[PDB]
Amino acid sequence: EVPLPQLRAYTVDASWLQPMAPLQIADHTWQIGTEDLTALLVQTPDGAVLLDGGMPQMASHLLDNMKARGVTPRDLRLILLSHAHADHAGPVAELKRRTGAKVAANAESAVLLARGGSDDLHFGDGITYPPANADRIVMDGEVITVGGIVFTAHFMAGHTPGSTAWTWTDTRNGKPVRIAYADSLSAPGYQLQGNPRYPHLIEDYRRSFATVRALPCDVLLTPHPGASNWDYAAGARAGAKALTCKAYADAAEQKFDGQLAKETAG
Amino acid sequence: EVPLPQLRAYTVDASWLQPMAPLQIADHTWQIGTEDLTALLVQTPDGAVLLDGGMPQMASHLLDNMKARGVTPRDLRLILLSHAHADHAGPVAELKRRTGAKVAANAESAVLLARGGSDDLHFGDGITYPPANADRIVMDGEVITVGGIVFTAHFMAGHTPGSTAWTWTDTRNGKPVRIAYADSLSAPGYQLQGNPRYPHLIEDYRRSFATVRALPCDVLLTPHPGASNWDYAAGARAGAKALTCKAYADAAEQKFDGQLAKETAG
Amino acid sequence: EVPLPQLRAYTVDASWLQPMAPLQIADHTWQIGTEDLTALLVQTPDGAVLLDGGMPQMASHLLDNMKARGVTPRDLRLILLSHAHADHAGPVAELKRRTGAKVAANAESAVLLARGGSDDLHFGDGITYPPANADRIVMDGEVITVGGIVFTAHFMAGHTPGSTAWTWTDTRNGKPVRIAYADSLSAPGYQLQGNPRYPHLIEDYRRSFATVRALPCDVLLTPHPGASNWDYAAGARAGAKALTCKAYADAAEQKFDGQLAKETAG
Amino acid sequence: EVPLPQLRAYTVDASWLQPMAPLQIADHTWQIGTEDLTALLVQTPDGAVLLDGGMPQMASHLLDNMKARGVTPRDLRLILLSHAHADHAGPVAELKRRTGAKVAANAESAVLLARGGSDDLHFGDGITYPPANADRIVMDGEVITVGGIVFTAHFMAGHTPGSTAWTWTDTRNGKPVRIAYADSLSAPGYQLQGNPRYPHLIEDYRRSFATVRALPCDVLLTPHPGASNWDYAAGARAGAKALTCKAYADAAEQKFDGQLAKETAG
Ligand SMILES: CO[C@@](NC(=O)CSCC#N)(C(=O)O)[C@@H]1N=C(C(=O)O)[C@@H](CSc2nnnn2C)CS1
Ligand SMILES: CO[C@@](NC(=O)CSCC#N)(C(=O)O)[C@@H]1N=C(C(=O)O)[C@@H](CSc2nnnn2C)CS1
Ligand SMILES: CO[C@@](NC(=O)CSCC#N)(C(=O)O)[C@@H]1N=C(C(=O)O)[C@@H](CSc2nnnn2C)CS1
Ligand SMILES: CO[C@@](NC(=O)CSCC#N)(C(=O)O)[C@@H]1N=C(C(=O)O)[C@@H](CSc2nnnn2C)CS1
Ligand SMILES: [Zn+2]
Ligand SMILES: [Zn+2]
Ligand SMILES: [Zn+2]
Ligand SMILES: [Zn+2]
Ligand SMILES: [Zn+2]
Ligand SMILES: [Zn+2]
Ligand SMILES: [Zn+2]
Ligand SMILES: [Zn+2]
Repeated sequence: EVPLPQLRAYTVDASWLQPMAPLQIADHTWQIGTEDLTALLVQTPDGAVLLDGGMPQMASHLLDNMKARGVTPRDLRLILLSHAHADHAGPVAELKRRTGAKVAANAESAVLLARGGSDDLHFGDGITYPPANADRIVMDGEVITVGGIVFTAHFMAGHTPGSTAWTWTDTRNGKPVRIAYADSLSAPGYQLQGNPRYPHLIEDYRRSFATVRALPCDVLLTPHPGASNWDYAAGARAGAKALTCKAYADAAEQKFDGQLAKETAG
Repeated sequence: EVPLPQLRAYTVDASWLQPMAPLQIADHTWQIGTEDLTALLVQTPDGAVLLDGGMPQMASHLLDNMKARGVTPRDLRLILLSHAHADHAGPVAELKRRTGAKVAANAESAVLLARGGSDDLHFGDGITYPPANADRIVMDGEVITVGGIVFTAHFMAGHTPGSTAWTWTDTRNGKPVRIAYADSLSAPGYQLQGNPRYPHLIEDYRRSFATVRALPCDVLLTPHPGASNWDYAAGARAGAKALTCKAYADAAEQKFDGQLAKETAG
Repeated sequence: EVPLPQLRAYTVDASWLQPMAPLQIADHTWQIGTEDLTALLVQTPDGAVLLDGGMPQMASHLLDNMKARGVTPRDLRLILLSHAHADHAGPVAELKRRTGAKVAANAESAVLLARGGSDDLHFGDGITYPPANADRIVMDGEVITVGGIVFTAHFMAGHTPGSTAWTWTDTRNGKPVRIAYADSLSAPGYQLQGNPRYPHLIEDYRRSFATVRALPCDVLLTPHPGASNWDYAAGARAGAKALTCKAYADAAEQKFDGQLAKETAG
Repeated sequence: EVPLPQLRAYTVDASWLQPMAPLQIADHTWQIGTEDLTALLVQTPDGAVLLDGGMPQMASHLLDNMKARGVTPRDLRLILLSHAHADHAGPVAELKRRTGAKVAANAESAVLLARGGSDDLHFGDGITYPPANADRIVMDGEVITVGGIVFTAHFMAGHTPGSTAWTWTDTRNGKPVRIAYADSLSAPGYQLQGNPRYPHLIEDYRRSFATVRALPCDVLLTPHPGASNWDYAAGARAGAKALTCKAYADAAEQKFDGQLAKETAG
């Protein structure tokens, strides 16, 4: 008669998978992912930090761009994550196997990473990826220092329970630049009200808008560059139109309020 | 010359290890631990729930008291935890091996349980116990239902990041009784201010006092019975002097404020 | 220019995904999977055992067939595995979430199951599935007893390092029937000689042929029924043409020797 | 009346905990543990390898001896283990937190390490230590290369299921030296015959004696130095009386046969 359906692969827009050469953000900070997925390399005298890796199939491209920057596999020391979905943490397990890198994450992100994104609060098993273990668990406001660059975790639960903004200070043209890598604030197809798997979802999103609003934020970057109006294909103008953290938070909250109203009507 | 020190066992007051027979709290709820450590058995037509197990060496005693109540190993379905320290989650791994029980916990408690209490934010490796895996991760406010008894999680971070109050409604003399099993609110020898492993420790404790204050709470129980003025050795009067949740929260906050002042002076 | 390739789903022949009603093998043993993937239910007075679950998307079908047999989710006590590939262990994580079941497996199978089949010795990350944790680790020759049916593990490394045959005695028409659920002995596209990830692959396969040859084996079943000449769609004749364990082992060894010769020539 | 017993710490002979300065074994290989527990440092131009760490409380001493050798925490790349008992893998979790090191182990050792030595086949929970995760799973005969030194795994199951000998070639006075770090072959207080948790224990020990007998073995070292007649406190003569691998295997087999006979009589 009728067989069960075949497994469906997690397929994405081509631009999410379009390799790009490294794009400099500040003196030690580079976008080394694809056109439409952020993966940030921070290079220090004492090794390199990667914030996000994009999709699972991006591991070799990331290692190629690291080599182009002078970062060998042994030199990658630390992987940080915005959140542990397949399109941002996808290649972490493979990167750990192929480099010296260790993962630092909060408890929520660590348990989602360790089950490869399975049993997602909203997506079920529809978006899984190879599982990986965290080497260090971080708390809200905790700092990690690599080669003198100080990364601070700012929890901003909502998109996932473990969603995190990472902030650090780099330099540009001599001057300090406070960089904020703020996580997604979207709720794509989520049940927002009365969700039994996430009862305080709305309150957490509201607190997260306030957290993002208040980040030290000379330059905002986001896991999906379009969310902060970056255009990685635009070269010297890639960041010209970027939002402030305040504008990103306001836009996300306005969208969220509309979704709440639509959910009530639906 | 001088050898490194021997490992030091986690030793406790004798009363913490003094077995007691089951003590009834409500129609389906029993204290089945020791004189000075709580372990709550909730018996339903569809299996039993255990909230905490005490110290690691209490597993066989717990199974004996379950058998006395008519609960076989296959009948124990669910283990819930206040927090994942050795004196409350100690026997969980062994209980999982010897019973049908699965563990539900929040992400913070799950990651501490999975490392057996090692790398504790405050105690280091001084209080370790056999590690166990959680089978279900719960979110704040999430409910779990067993045989018609509904358990609600209320996160109250502080004593550990994953500290949780569990509430449920049982009956007594016909009438509903709202039971609150509130976690510890102590901070024993903790560095409270400017703690790099727990930067928002103080704000979390303050929020947790407010959470405990507001619990549905006809009867308060705590992992250390003395914290809520229970005397499990006092028979029919065991709960006569028990605090309200409001009084427990107020007392813990007053103690906390004194500790803050002492830390500033020290 | 050219984006990285999209993730490719693990797609299989339709017959592997074709639901079937329960097919009785012996008094307490039933095939409850699909036409072309084995999933064995063994029903005892003290709960049920599942050996394999097939593909990830088979969980609900398995639970439906269990209900048809009188097995509720709380009644499923134990999941055993032939090997931890996606087409045999696929739905284990979901089954653990939805039932009382605990998993027993050897160390090799447990570590592959815990990474969801990622970093496979031969397939890489091409065939991943939701990860699950084992509750009990078994050694070679160890027995597990459920409701009086005794399951014995016989390690038969090769197809995976953790490949296992499970044997038990059921009854039929009054008489004992020694059932052997022998794992796959295939090496599909494997590098057999000088494989750096599996240096003793050939010796392990040779020992495994001998193990299978010697199993107590009135009735042979295999994870892919065609490997032992079962036809689950053939009703009362489903097992009529089934191989002996000796014939299955001999056929697998002859195929293996041919593959070795082809590899040398290639 | 009578409380349950206090937890008992894993206490050991003082010499096991007696720090020693680094003792050179070959051009790049050093004993950096204690008088009576081996911990081998292998220094390469591309980072350092540690084989075993001894007891849990030895982590800081090991890091001190590494610094004395010119090995900083970032320079430690790889930890290998003989077997995952507390007196040999004790400090691995802490070393991973404090260094760049990743752990490679076989599946059996990895699952025992991940439960901190709890639920030991023979010792139960009597000898637990902080759990750690393996970063790479190795198969029998697999090689790992660091800075041009090639380490080969030789499984020798018995003392634990995952017991491993590691062999590598260093140099001395110009000439190659084949070093064999063979695991324990003891069975202290073990039930050898008919052990339900280890049914093939005897056959595995017999095979392991043969494996050890056949190792490439110009210099034998063992986790307990006394087992191979090393005296780490004897300076230039520390290794003068060391056994061959053949003599170590023969002595262990003779002791094993005596224990079997005593078990039959007991
Ligand atoms: C798991 O990944 C996501 N789901 C999918 O891929 C397919 S299912 C939902 C849909 N539809 C998710 O988490 O929902 C992506 N990640 C999001 C994020 O915010 O991280 C959103 C990005 S919206 C955006 N903002 N700027 N550009 N784009 C494209 C949705 S897409
Ligand atoms: C890991 O266990 C604890 N530490 C120790 O055992 C020894 S070290 C700290 C000291 N000293 C811990 O967590 O600090 C205990 N658990 C506490 C709790 O609140 O859970 C406190 C209970 S104070 C109390 N209230 N009523 N009765 N008692 C005795 C301290 S004792
Ligand atoms: C991960 O799953 C397997 N690979 C794939 O699905 C696609 S890639 C290899 C190819 N091609 C695998 O392990 O190789 C399957 N499982 C096998 C087994 O023996 O378990 C073999 C079964 S051959 C057979 N014997 N009777 N019927 N069939 C169909 C191959 S198919
Ligand atoms: C977990 O650790 C062991 N047990 C204990 O510590 C206390 S209980 C058993 C007793 N008694 C174990 O595994 O049994 C040690 N490790 C052994 C090994 O072979 O690894 C043996 C070493 S005998 C030796 N050979 N040369 N010197 N020594 C002292 C026994 S001692
Ligand atoms: Zn996402
Ligand atoms: Zn996304
Ligand atoms: Zn505590
Ligand atoms: Zn306590
Ligand atoms: Zn397979
Ligand atoms: Zn298969
Ligand atoms: Zn040992
Ligand atoms: Zn030892």
